[PDB]
Amino acid sequence: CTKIINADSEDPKYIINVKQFAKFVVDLSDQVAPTDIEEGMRVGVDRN
Amino acid sequence: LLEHKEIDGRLKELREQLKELTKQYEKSENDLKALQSVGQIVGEVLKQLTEEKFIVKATNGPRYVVGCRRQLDKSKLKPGTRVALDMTTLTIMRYLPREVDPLVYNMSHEDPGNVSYSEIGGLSEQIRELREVIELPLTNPELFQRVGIIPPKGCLLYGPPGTGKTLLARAVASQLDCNFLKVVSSSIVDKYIGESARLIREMFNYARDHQPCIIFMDEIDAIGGRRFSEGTSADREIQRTLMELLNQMDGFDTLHRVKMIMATNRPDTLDPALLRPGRLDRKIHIDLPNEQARLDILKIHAGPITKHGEIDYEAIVKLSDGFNGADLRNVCTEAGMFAIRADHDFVVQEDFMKAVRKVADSKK
Amino acid sequence: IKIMKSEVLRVTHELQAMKDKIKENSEKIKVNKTLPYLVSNVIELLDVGKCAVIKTSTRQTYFLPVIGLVDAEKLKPGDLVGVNKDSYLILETLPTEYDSRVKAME
Amino acid sequence: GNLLFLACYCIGGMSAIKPDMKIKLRMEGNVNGHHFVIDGMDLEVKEGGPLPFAFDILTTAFNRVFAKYPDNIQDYFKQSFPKGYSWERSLCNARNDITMEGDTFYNKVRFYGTNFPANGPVMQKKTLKWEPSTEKMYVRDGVLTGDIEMALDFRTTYKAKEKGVKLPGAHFVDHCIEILSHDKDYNKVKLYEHAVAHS
Amino acid sequence: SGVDINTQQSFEALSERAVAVVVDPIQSVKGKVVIDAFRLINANMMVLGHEPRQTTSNLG
Ligand SMILES: Nc1ncnc2c1ncn2[C@@H]1O[C@H](COP(=O)(O)OP(=O)(O)O)[C@@H](O)[C@H]1O
Ligand SMILES: [Zn+2]
Repeated sequence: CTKIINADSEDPKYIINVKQFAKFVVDLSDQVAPTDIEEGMRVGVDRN
Repeated sequence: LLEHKEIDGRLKELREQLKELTKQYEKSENDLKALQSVGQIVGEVLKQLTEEKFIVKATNGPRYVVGCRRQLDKSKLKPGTRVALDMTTLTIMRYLPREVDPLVYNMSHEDPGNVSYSEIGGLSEQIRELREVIELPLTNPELFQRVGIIPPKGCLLYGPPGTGKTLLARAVASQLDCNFLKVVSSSIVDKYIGESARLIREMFNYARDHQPCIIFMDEIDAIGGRRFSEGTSADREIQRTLMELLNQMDGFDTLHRVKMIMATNRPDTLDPALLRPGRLDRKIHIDLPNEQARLDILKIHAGPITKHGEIDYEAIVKLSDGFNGADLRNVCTEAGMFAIRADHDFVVQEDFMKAVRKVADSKK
Repeated sequence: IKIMKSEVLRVTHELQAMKDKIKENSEKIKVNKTLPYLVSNVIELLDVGKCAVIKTSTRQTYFLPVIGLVDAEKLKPGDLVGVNKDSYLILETLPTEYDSRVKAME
Repeated sequence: GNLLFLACYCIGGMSAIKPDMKIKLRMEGNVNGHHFVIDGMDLEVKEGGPLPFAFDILTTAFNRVFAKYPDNIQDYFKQSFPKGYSWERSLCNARNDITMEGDTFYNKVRFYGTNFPANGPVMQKKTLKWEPSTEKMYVRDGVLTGDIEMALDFRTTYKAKEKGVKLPGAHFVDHCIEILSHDKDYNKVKLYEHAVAHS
Repeated sequence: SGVDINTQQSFEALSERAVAVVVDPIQSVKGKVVIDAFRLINANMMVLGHEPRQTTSNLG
């Protein structure tokens, strides 16, 4: 995961680099709070 | 006027004020089309297999044979022409102008700043010669052809630093208001072996694509510094770049509507092949300003500054021998700075006198 | 007055309809501008009233006859953007990543 | 200084594929104290290990399935398809939601409760069975309310997404729901949802 | 797909006979048309070992 894009509970999207694959700006799943997500941690994400 | 006070008390806003929303109607309008477009591959046409089948290579991807759209200029589908491809049916959608190097783009989009021919100072004969040799082919080629001469390819502008070659070329571009390629030679030499000549090729290909363009290659002594066989790798790569420039300049592919300006401080080290005509037909000695040229420089650069009472160019000219252009402008600059030492809102003769004194001292 | 009041009623009804038309447009624009945009470096902007060419992070160059759903003036050739993952138009602009060594110094 | 070095090139192959997104039929709840979530008709509690309460308190909240109706009785459950029916269940309240979160078709049966007695029969995990219960289904205010007595009040409300299906007359459908197979820890459960309509 | 099977289960709940034809629109180049129609197999039918569909002719 990369820059938080300054969410403040209204822009929770982050751009994430999936390895040698592309990078996408995405949002969170309901099961994770933003406090658990921060720049530079490995995150498991869905595929579509 | 019973219910016709101004207009029913409602239509004044019901007609236009709320009708501002219709402008947003226009806004979302673009959006609808902005959502029915699907985007397109970009590739380069490799070959014309037949009147319909085009061998086209997508960038960083596979290559295909693809047909073109029903209405298109197949004559302009030359090999190497960057094109777009429908992502689904994979057909030639529309041609694109040749991809430009980011370096060439950056060198191509610096604003000349509309500097006027008034703002040069004492270059009348040389500025007239340069105006001739560059601009006249861009005005009346019929004049030259009835005379019978081929319009000049370009010219060299040699002189000591600070003599205004960069500003002179910038002014030429501003008067022309054409595509300007302000290029400094020292910025194109690279450790990557084949990249400098590639950059020169990209520069000249951009120039050919965007006629009328002006190629201003500053500090050309950093490229065309004579060819010799000592054999060190660096100067050898420099010779390779120089000969790439020579080909791009007076090579097999004849040049049309592209004129070049090359400024240097050491004209004597230029390569004889580059020095030869056909490439640099004119050598213009933009030399140190003379006394008349000096006073012209002061009077022209004296414009923006506000003068209180009396300011004489002649004394500054006598006290500033050996000055060349920018340094004279320096005299003005710190003068305004001098104006803040004693907190004025203007300038005085003593201000300018001590300013030119400090400039001369710094020049020592 | 009478014909002018009729014009007033006509214009207010067309506004009343166009409000919900705008609401529907916004609904469908959110329907298509969902969220999982794909990052891409805008290679440059060309003229046709402007078109773009970008380089997505799936190492693919991509020509756009219309530059998505953002403005079209700043759009630096290198401006990282979030472009839709299927129809490939610039749905949003996002702040630049870094310039390598400029990150090296804090 | 006179470096002038060449350059090699090492490509990195890159590719992936989104699979057939998998529907997870999961229910969530926080009825008394635990955010229990169960996947499922075999039942398996995902999180919220061995329940502080009995399973039965939540067994009644379990689309894609509907009771069997005769030809005389209009099958609002059936003709509400393909969209299905959304219900509000009052025990503690239960609602079924259909969401698109992530790459999983979420058929939530989100559970919620309150007013848990400190010695109520629902938390000591005692359980005999659920005797067959008859739900009287009738329309109150355009909503199909089913009144059922719990034997071991229920005020079910069923609304079809297709808000055009005619409402069946007040009938009495007999539900027989019992926990067929399970474990003592109640983590590997098999449920029974047999129910037939009766006029 | 899994979601396709899911929606088809939803449709079959409406009526046991219900088909889920799908069409490949870019593989349908002039000439051949790439299109098929599938219903389902009940899980209990398959796990019990019985074949999904009885056969009485060569048509199928
Ligand atoms: N005719 C001129 N001759 C010399 N210098 C000038 C002239 N006109 C302006 N300048 C000064 O030269 C500065 C720009 O540098 P310049 O002298 O054009 O580059 P170069 O070193 O190529 O001659 C400007 O700030 C300006 O004050
Ligand atoms: Zn499908």
